[PDB]
Amino acid sequence: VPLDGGRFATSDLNDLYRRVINRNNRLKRLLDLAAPDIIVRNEKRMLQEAVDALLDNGRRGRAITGSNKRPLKSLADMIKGKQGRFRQNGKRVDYSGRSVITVGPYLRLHQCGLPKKMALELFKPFIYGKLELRGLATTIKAAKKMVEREEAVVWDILDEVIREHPVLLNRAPTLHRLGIQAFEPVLIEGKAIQLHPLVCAAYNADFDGDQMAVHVPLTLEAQLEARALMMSTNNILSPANGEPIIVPS
Amino acid sequence: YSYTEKKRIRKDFGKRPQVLDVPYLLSIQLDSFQKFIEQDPEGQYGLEAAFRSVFPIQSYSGNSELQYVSYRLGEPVFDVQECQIRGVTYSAPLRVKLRLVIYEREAPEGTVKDIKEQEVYMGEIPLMTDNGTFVINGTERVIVSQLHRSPGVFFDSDKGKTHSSGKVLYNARIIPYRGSWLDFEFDPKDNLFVRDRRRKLPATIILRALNYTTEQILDLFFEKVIFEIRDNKLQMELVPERLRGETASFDIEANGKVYVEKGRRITARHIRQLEKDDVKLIEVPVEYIAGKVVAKDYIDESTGELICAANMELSLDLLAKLSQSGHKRIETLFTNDLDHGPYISETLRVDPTNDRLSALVEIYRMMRPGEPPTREAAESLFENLFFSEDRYDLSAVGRMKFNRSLLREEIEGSGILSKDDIIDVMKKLIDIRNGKGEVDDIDHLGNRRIRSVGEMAENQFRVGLVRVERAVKERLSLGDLDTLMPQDMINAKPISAAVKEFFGSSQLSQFMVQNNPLSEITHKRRISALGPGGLTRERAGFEVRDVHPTHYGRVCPIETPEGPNIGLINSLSVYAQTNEYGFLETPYRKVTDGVVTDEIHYLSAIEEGNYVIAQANSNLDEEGHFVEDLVTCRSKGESSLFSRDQVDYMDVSTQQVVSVGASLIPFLEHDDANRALMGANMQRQAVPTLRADKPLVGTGMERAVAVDSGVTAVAKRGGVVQYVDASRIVIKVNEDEMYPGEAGIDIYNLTKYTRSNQNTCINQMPCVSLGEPVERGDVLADGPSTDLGELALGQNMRVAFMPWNGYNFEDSILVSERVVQEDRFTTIHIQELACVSRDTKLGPEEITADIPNVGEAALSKLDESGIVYIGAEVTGGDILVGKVTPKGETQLTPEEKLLRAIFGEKASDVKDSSLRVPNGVSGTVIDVQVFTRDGVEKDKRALEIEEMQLKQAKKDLSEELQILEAGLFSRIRAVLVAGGVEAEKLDKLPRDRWLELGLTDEEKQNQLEQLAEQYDELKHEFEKKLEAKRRKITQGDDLAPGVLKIVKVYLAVKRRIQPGDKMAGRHGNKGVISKINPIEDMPYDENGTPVDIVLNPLGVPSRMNIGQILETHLGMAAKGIGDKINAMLKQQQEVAKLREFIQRAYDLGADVRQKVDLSTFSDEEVMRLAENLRKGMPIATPVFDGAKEAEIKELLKLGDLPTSGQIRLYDGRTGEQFERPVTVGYMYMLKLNHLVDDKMHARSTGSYSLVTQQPLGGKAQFGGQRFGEMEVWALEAYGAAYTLQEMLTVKSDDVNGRTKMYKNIVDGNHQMEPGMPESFNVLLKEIRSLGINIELEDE
Amino acid sequence: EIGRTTDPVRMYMR
Amino acid sequence: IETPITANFREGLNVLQYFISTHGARKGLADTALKTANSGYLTRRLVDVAQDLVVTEDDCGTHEGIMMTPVIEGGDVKEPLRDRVLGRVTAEDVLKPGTADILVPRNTLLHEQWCDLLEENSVDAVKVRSVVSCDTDFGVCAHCYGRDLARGHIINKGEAIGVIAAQSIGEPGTQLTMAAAESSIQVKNKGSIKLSNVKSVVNSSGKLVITSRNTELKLIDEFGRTKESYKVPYGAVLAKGDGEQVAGGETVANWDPHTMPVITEVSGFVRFTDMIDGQTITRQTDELTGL
Amino acid sequence: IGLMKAVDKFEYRRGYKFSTYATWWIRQAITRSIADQARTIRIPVHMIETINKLNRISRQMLQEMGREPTPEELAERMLMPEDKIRKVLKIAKEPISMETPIGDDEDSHLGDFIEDTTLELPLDSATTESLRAATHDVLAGLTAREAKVLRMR
Ligand SMILES: [Mg+2]
Ligand SMILES: [Zn+2]
Repeated sequence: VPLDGGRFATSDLNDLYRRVINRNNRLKRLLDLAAPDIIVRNEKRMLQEAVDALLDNGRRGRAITGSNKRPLKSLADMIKGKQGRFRQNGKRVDYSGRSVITVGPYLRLHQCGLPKKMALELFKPFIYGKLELRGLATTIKAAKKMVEREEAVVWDILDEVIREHPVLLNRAPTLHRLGIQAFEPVLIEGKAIQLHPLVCAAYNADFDGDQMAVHVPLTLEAQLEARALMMSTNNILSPANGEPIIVPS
Repeated sequence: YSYTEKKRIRKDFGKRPQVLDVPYLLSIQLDSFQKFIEQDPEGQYGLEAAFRSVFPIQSYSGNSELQYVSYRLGEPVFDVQECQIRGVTYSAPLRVKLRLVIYEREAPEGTVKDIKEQEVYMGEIPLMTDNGTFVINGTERVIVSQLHRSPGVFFDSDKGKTHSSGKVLYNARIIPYRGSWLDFEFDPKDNLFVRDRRRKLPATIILRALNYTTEQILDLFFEKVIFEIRDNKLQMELVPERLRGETASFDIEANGKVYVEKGRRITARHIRQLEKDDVKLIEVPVEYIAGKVVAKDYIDESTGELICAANMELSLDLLAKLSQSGHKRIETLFTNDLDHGPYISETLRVDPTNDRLSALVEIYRMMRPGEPPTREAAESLFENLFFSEDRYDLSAVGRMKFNRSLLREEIEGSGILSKDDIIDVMKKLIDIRNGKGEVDDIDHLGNRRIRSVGEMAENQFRVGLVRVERAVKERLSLGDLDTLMPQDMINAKPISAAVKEFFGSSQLSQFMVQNNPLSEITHKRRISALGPGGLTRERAGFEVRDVHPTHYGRVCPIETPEGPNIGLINSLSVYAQTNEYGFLETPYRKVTDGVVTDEIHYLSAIEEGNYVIAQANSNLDEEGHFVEDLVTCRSKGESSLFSRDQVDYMDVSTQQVVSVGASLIPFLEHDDANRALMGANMQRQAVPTLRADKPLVGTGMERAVAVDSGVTAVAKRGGVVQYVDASRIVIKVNEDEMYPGEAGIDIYNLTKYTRSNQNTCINQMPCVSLGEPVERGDVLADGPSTDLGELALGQNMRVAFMPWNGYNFEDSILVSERVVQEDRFTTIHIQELACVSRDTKLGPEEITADIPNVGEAALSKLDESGIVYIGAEVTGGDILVGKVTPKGETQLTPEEKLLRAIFGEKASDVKDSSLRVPNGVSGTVIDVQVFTRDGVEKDKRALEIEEMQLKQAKKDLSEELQILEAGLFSRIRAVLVAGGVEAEKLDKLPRDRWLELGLTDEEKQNQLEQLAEQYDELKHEFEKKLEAKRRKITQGDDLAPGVLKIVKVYLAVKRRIQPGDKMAGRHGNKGVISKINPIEDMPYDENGTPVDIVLNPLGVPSRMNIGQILETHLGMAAKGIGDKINAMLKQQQEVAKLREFIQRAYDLGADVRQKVDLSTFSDEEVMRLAENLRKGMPIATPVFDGAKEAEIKELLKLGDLPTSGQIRLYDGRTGEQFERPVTVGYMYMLKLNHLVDDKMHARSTGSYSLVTQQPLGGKAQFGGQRFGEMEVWALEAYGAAYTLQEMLTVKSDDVNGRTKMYKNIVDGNHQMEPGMPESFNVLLKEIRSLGINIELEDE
Repeated sequence: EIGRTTDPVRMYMR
Repeated sequence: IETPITANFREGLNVLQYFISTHGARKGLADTALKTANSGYLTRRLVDVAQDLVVTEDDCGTHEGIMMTPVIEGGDVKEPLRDRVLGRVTAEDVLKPGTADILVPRNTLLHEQWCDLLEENSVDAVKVRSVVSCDTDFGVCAHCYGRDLARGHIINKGEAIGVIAAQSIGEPGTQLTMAAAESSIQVKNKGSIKLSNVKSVVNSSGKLVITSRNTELKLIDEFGRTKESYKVPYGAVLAKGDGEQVAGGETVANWDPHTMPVITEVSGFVRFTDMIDGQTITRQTDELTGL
Repeated sequence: IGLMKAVDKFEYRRGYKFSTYATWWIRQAITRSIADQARTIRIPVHMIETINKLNRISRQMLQEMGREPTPEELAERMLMPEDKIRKVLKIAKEPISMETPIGDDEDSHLGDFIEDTTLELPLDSATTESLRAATHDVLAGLTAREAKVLRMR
């Protein structure tokens, strides 16, 4: 792919494929040219050293990259573990945010604050559905502007989209299953995700700079699960031992 | 008595008098680069000693040398600030003179031909600014020092895990500065073994390689036991002590006397029985020699065959053979089990080789396997490992540590090894095995030296100069030498390749952490242990992450990073200093017989092991006499008590143990060592607020950390202020400080609102007035986070400890709303947005002010040229720089074409790619830069900036004359009082008309002719300066290849405070603001004054930082004398009723060393001292010589406050009184720059990656969050299988299933059709691209 | 003499 | 260190004491960063062996469980029987101290009422069904597993018990990385002495000869149970017999700390078999005092 | 592969030794190949000679003029039209590798920060599916064939 500015940013599988095709194309010239056998033995053993640096690089002299000094990345190094598989054991994810948490002790046990600046960007495509069903905007491009100017009506439609829609708060080093719980949001103003006090002892969170990612369950079978299975009032006893986990801290 | 002292005197507690003043806080950097770039007329360290290390380059067997003459550093083209603008380094060309001489073919070796090539330019070397920070690409970088192992020998043990059966293996090692290592060792069989890290050899082969026969190898190590056969029984010699610790095995007899029997010990008087009785030649049996080993090799003088060679047994047959063979003087080796073990003789048994040539091949076929050896190829290899002056250099310091560890006489020597050095390391190793020696530790700070910038920048330079010497060695041998000067062979690209790639990319050449006058100062005193040639963040275990007993006064123990490399960063101490060689030293007071002197002796880390050092807090009765019989010292690493007539040294001050950043915490000895390690790292993060003031509770180490940095503009010569202004100061120096001929005045330019590295703003404000006399070392311009010279990092606000309705539940904080009205935590931030204009292949982009189909409201602030006005308030989404990129080949769908013909709209022939302000950031536009590649015509706007900035470079060049000639002519005209009566005729003529007249031939006209040279000199030089200054403005700029013109815009957004922000005091008490209460909810005492912040008290018992509870009482105390001078000075009572109170607030101690008041002016000083004190009398409390708790109570009775420290607050809303009184004080609160405006994020859909199609962010909508493999076991622990099937199929990866989920959501139908992700189909093509076949059985 | 050498430079030089 | 820091935080610490107290702090921060990277690798191997275990049946029919008794550590019991069997099916029917008195029926979830009813009586041991011995193929029955959950009912068919058991073992560990004479066996209680599985009888002087390491002490309570467990070393002196009550803290069987001497089982001659001088032990001198 | 050609074309009746003859064919082929098959984005062999001729001359301007040359001044040292020298300058640079660890050497590479542009926003894909709805309607208000020509033309 060409980087912006005139310079290209290739992979490093194009150096190991361009070296198998040279030493293999020269080995055809050397055989139709009838070279002495002392040379076409240095080409067979030199060809199959380039093919064995392609598949798994490192079980030999570790053919260092060109134009640099670090070893290239063979095919068996993309599959080979980074502590995780190439596929899903990692999945960065859409419809998400993150911000600082604060106290907000006025809440119930099943809700959480959520700024009006994240509720309007997490729930954007849900808003374009109301602004055309309710009949305010005409097309979906004309509605994309009303969510930019923040007219007085989009706050009326954003407050209605967030009616019974639970969101999944989750802290950074999720140790046990109580690191991901759901909460019914309530729009506050500011830029910090509030959080009930009884719940922070389960996340193991102090309020001195700790950030908390917030996801969004889209489908209809994924909101009846963030309400019956992963809600915050369904998790009052820890699963390690039956003793409670909502202890006033 | 400095004028910055008597404007606000800081009431100083502290009892121990100070004998040594704090040094210059940047001698680490500023000293070690003056050694690099400096003309040094000797072979000392420097750049000069990197030429002699290569030159002269004698030709390759052709006899034509290239010799080195001298070098020279030109002056840089661009200045510093002009280098931070054009975006290029600030360096100086390196001129070098070489003389190439041609020696004769076969005639006498004379100078047949020679040519001295004038200054072959061989690369530029960057220069250090006045503050120790380089300017590499317009961005100030810092080069932290290092802490690596010194070069020498370090005998080590490696006990415990050695073979899992005990029997430790004392291994030696040699480490040079540059070269191959060499590492002896023992093994579980007691057999020495040599080995850089290759396969190990039997150790005796490197002895044979040095041409030592097997005779001498038993000659050097072991002791002979002489043996003769005087016609009967083989009478054996004997030395008395050699019988030590042996099990007797016969009838010990001599002199007729049978001393002992067989099967017993040996006693002391048994050796005594031989000493006094002199038992020399004793007769013993011949069967006891049935296990000995011969010393030397015997042949038969009759036959001519060697019967016994070195390291051979002695049996009855050989006992039989050598008797009649004509031999009596037998020779054997004494080998004890404990004292003299047989460690070499065994290693001569597994020795496969036999001599030198048979030995060298054995190491060669280990060092280069596969290839066949040769006698000419094996010898040259081993001869170049440790014995070549150019492939092995121990050091100048290595040879010191080498000899110092073998107890050798001299200290200096050659750089390469020898035969005495490779052997003495083998004796000293085997002696450690027997028991008379001890191993070394590698964490000991006498084994680890510091490499500053001048010792890394040079080793990186000589590597760039050795790559050149290999090329000039070639060209001198190929061609003929009647034409090539010493300028066609020198290459500049290789030499400047190494010394530029180190300064611009490394583990050490890192950006300057610049958001304080304390984050800079403590980034140049950094002592890192990583980098090229050191540890690694992952391998390094807790052996070196610890705090030795040797760090006392050298390295701070309570200031390291807290992340994954704790104990590898080690901010250097306050008084510590580097040696000649590189080891850290500390200053101590020489203690004579009984009395403590004032002489200071900088002690190393191994000289400190012998002496007995006392403690800094030990009393002295005015004559250096310890007032105690015995004191508390430390001798070998442990403290204890010693007699008063035994100490040898005493420490300088109480704060010589702590860093420069941990010495600003007051009450440090009342905090946990954990909490004060987190409090020293949350103080170099604080942001310089809008108008910073001061700390009411300091440590007196603030005037040194704000002056010894670079932010303040300190006077350079005494004088009198003449013209203060917002952007300039003009000091008119005194006469005695002024130079004799044409000196004039000093003129300091300030640096108004500019940009730091973290995008904070950094500008200076003047703190002087007109007429105020400024003295040498004063302070004229405050910086960012400075005030009157001191270092203020934040504000100090009325804090009250109590739990308030759960808005400060956890560490969170609760801030009132009079702290947001007064606008005291508001900071300024200055970003830079750049709008480049590339040259595509469809045509060149343009900066048109007319953008295709954009509403007129968006084009309101753009002028006709396209670029925004300078002063406009922009917000999110606005256009700052209009730009259009060409685009043809429309090719629109069928419906889009029918939609055209119905409305006939013209096609768009250009795509709009303007620069737009980022989302949610809004503030004025305070500048604009416009660069233009040389060859394109400037637009109307870029040609206006080029004529508005040209008017200032000429105005500033003229105002340098007209205001300085205000001091030049006004001097000599005031000097022209003599030499002719010219007072009214002194101005009846024009002052310019003085080339005709003058003054008599004395000091009157001495300047009149001195100005005569300064007449034409300040005439054409200002003229010659102009025409070269108007070329750097009008000439083009060199942009990248492919760019046309660049436009940089600077927005200055002022970020206020809000919930989510992060605040923190000094003592490690972080927090996050959780609310901004109205003014009337906050608690109020009886007077009605609400508190300004409400902390939580449950953070003090658990984390033991009790500093913040005493700083809160000495806060309220210092502000009690605030509202006492603010009332007396408000009724304007009298300067006598005021002068006496202030004098009573300064003594106030228990044997304090204030030496203060009543020497002060009548009413000009006391009415200005009492005016700066009305906010509150600033206290100062040194680190460990604190203000005891009984002296804080003496202040609270001065301000008429409650001595206990606790007031009775009332509630804010209910109006009722809090039971059980509360604390209210004054905590100096910082404001960390973990602003919540940069943490918040949100994303619904954006830009997806390239190979795997998952989200990432470069288009103002960054990537989604990370759904790790830990957050997927939390969704399988539940039964959430429908949340997990979409969280990794439709929301992230599935290409044609995540667009259907976007039309089903706008269509009001929440349902998904998942499919299969793309991250898996990129795994079937990579497992297939091996031989492996893998598919999907469909059923 | 065939000393387990891998790199094809030494195997070609000798 | 031999000299202790004798100063609080309400009074200061001098330079020489605040430096000594730093290693105790720098060492704590170097383990709290290592106990996480070392614990986040134990809870990743656990959740890859127990990855595929899932409750997939309601009952299998196996009677094989494990015996659940309170673990008693020497002089004190560590975990009562209520903490160990609470929420677990009963592999077979338990009965009172009088037999044929089946109080808990066939396999029933021992919730609160059946757990207090076991403490109301004096039941000593139950045999509950564990998942290590269930009979199902590819999974475990819901009865073998048990009850305990965030909820309180029995385990629902379909749950994923393999992953929620690898995390509860790996949630800790991130935080917890780490006169005594005892010559006389001191019992804190007053219970009968009842030994079992021992081959040893009283000698002449009134001392049961120690024969091996198979002799433990069971302090049978007043209800036909145990409360204490001990052992018997060489040179074990004794006071009581079996069934003879003892007051709290009476030395019944004792051994010296620095004397674990060779008890004499039977009296008689000593003859030299592999213990003559030189052979296995050298010959040393003394008079008849026996030193 | 070149030296085999030297011995092929060698002719000793000139009287010149072999090393002075095969050293040309050998040094020739070792450089003819570096020009053709050592760059990722292959540039020809006639253009390679111009870049080499532009560094041999961009060095003399360095060690003589001192500071450095400029692409205006290389027009006179060389003899080119001053617009081709601005095309030869940006041809030389070779591509980065997409595994180079970014600044500070974080746990992330440069291959995670290059987005892809073949894709298209799901709001433009939600618009062109909304244009089929209108034109299926707005055309549906027309007659039997007066809409037929519109779908056909
Ligand atoms: Mg935290
Ligand atoms: Zn079962």
